[PDB]
Amino acid sequence: GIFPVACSDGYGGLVTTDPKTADPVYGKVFNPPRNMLPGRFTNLLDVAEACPTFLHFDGDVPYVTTKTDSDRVLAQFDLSLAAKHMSNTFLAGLAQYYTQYSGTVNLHFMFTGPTDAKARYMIAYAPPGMEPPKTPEAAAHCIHAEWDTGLNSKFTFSIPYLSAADYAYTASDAAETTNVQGWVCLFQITHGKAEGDALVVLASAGKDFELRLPVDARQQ
Amino acid sequence: GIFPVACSDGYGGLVTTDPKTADPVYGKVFNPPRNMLPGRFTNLLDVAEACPTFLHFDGDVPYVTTKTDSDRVLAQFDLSLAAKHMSNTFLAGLAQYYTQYSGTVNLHFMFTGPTDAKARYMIAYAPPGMEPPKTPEAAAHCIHAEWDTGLNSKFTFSIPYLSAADYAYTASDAAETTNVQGWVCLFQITHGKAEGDALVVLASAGKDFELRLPVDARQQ
Amino acid sequence: RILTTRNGHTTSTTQSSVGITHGYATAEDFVNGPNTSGLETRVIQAERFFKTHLFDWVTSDPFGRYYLLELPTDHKGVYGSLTDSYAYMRNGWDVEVTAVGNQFNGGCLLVAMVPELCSIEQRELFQLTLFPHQFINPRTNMTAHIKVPFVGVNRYDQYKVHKPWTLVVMVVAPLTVNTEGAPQIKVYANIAPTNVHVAGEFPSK
Amino acid sequence: TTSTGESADPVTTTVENYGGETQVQRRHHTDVSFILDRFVKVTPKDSINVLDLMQTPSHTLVGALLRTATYYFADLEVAVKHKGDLTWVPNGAPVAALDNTTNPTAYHKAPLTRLALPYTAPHRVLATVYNGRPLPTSFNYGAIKATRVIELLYRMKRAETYCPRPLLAVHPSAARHKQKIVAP
Amino acid sequence: TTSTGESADPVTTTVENYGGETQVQRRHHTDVSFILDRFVKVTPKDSINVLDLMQTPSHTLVGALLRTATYYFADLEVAVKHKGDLTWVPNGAPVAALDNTTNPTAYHKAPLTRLALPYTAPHRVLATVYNGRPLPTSFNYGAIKATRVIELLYRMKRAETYCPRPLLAVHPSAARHKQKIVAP
Amino acid sequence: SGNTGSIINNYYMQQYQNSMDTQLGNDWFSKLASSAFSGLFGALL
Amino acid sequence: SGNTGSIINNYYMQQYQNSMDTQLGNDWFSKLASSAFSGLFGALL
Repeated sequence: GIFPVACSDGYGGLVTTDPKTADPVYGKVFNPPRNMLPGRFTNLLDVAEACPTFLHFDGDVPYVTTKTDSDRVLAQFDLSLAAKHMSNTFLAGLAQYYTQYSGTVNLHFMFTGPTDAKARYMIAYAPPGMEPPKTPEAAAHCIHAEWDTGLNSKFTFSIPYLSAADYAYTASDAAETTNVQGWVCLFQITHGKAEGDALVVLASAGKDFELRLPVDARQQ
Repeated sequence: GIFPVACSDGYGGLVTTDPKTADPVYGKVFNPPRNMLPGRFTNLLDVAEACPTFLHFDGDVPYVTTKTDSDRVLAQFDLSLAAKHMSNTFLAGLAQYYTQYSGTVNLHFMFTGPTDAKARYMIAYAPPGMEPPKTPEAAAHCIHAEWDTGLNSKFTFSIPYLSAADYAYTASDAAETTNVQGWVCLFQITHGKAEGDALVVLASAGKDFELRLPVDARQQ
Repeated sequence: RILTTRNGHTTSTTQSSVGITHGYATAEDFVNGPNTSGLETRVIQAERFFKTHLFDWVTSDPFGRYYLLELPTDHKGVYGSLTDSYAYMRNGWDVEVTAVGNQFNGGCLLVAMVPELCSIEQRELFQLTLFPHQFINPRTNMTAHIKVPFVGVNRYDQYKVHKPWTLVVMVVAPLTVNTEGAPQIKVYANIAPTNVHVAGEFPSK
Repeated sequence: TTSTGESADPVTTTVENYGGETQVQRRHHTDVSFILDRFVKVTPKDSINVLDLMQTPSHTLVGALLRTATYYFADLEVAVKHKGDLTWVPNGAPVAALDNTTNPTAYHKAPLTRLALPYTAPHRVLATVYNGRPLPTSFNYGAIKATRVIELLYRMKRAETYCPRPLLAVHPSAARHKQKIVAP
Repeated sequence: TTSTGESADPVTTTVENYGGETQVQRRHHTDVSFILDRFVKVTPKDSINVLDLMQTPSHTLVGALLRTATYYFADLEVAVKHKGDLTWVPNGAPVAALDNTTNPTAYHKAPLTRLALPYTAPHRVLATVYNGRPLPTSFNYGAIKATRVIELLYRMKRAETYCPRPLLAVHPSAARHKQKIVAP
Repeated sequence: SGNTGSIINNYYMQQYQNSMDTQLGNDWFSKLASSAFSGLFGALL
Repeated sequence: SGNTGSIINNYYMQQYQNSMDTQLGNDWFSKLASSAFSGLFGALL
């Protein structure tokens, strides 16, 4: 007698993400050599860390100009990988195909004024629960850090990851208007003959950014 | 030729309790850590032994008051995990999803009178075949045991398991009105200035309770 | 018999305690998780006792009056300021419920620290002895002193939204002022947060 | 066996107090990861419905030994009679996602379609009750959609629970809750 | 962490600057040969259509993590619902070739027909963009024909890419791009 | 170990079968049942 | 290694399964991420 098997029920359907592989039809193909082609990248987060990209501030420009009036806030935005200020950047373009994330997000601030213009800035991180700060004197109780312009232009501050739940979403449902993650505020303390200058910003992945649960959902 | 098998007949149906496991579709998921979360329980009888729960005597209260009249019986009830006196307790709530049981069932009696009130009680176990006893003098030929109130309040007596068949049912069919398991009677011998006091009772699983043949049958 | 407990610079003495009822664990789990990025600190100034009023035991009350409170409650002292000055924080609890009556008042009282709940039906009361509990019996003892660790879904909790624990009392047997007992009992509580951690800072006004 | 009752210390006296001798008591059928692995059936919705382990009824065998544990963690399994091209999004995907074929999609193959999908959620362990009755949005396993879902089943794998909760038996009007039992 | 910004040198300061302590960050779900292996669906043509990896839409998960790499090499897989006797020519065969049965021809067998065909092309590595928009004729994998092709899917195997390219997220009108999320 | 009753290792790998666990750095109610006092509390005769 | 999750070697040979590679004579962007300067650039106090 032949080896008897029992054809199980509810198995074998073509699941779009099955680990199986199909059976070949042609075989015996030797393709041209590709030894050491320049510029190969293996992981999609490796390129996110090594290459930062600009944000999208008011208007279309990626820079903020220095405020000479009584105001002190340059621009504050939500800490979400779907926020408007991060509309068109690699880190927020890649993180729409994944559901959850957990890690740090570096911010690179680069001052592009003349040689005879000086300024001083502050960036602070306000967690959820309280409305964001509106004055630098009321924001000095956060995880802020200040820098001064000079010979070295760029300063990079990496906002931390604080959350009750272990991982956080890369989306914002309409039911949640509270912005569960928080804010990140950027203030300008003072400036000297710095009228109409520019402070271009960038954004890069952190040293321990983690991105998971892939879902390709209606972008292209 | 390929390995020839014979697809057997009458096999492979989706039995609701098959030991097989389905085939995956997503894979590669690392969940958050759960090292040493407080209060994990592995078996459902472990919680039944370590935590007793109250009975349901006449009315809604779980206690019996002291009888000052000529009567001596406080309350006697069937020895069945479906009885009314055990309507709402963990041990009888868990034992409705299983068909049969075999073991001991402890009873914890706790006296809550004043400091100047004294009493003495008896609990006896009457097997099937004879109608239950009605007087303490006629019940002293059972497996009874008496205790006295004092410094230590609680006394725990574990009624034994006696049965011809090796296991016993956790139900009571209408065809069997004989109460095949028996009774458990609780009498009050005497009392001194113990008017209107209270003797709250409890019930816990035994040291060798065994519960088997699971059937989820029409409770929720 | 005699037992003196101390939390911080505050103490308490009871001469009739029947022990401490450790619940759900003896020690706490790991308190430096991967979510907080190590930006967490342990304040020690906020492990002192504080007091509140629950209700008054009386002869009219039959079996099944619970009168439960959910905590962390509002706090005048230090620990009340932390939830106002920090986002996430975690802490165990160390309760002590006292009901001073007399040697001659019959009755019973059950107190248990149960996890998250809003309301309990009358049928579930018969099975309240699954959570960390202790009986207050005026013939013998007058203090409960349960001791539970922090437990929750996620590691650090936002006490402005989720209140995990809830101290629950219950009259198992009615009070009886037979001959010489006190006419009524007034139940108090002596809770004290223990092992408080805190992470994430707020901007003031 | 008199001992102080107001102490919550377990006291399990045995049959050896009056001559008895305890037989051996083996408990395999009452484990917590063996009793939950049994395909409880839930009331299925129309085209789109979510995989939440709490829409199962509260009077079954899996639905009632689950609302006896405050916290629980368990992988999942389903077996649905989809009349179409059932798809499945992970936890947290925008509900418009379950229209694309890149998401894990099983094709029709009579009669059932049995899947074994992992546990994906931010929290380290879910919960039955929650002291905010509505639970949060984060407490689920995912959402499936088909043209017309006909049947649906749940089978928890590797289940492990914490912090028990009360179980309730049916209250009979008579002294004893009598009923029928199978008999030849 | 002030450093010369006009240097294109990566500078990734961490949380340990102000007391922090970086947890461990494991990235398996974001690899380049693990995320592309997922049967993206392409708009199928009539009787005859060519196997070009660029007719897949530019907004899917495979079609959009592919137009982010200038060059790529990957074996292929298909699964088509042919209503007939589907055949497949190699790369460069005269388009009248897909009428003969000697070429690899699969017979009808309900419901699908899953094939795993190699990568055949003169160039050592294909390209998404090309500075000659129309690409050359040489950039393809082959051409299949049947009486009426109904469905078609692409699943790259052993994918490996070079020279990254920009990825774009959807631009929201509001300050934040809100939308629905599955919830019980 | 639940309703798993085959003597052959499953065809698919472990990480694809179910979510791999992660560590940091019945358990308790079974410790409670063993702590149960059972001896006599008084002087037997 | 992609969505390949069987613990049994595929029935067909290697050369028939997929195109065999040829040699002559992530690689680079992962070398870039490790080159990333992260220390402090000034004198800490």
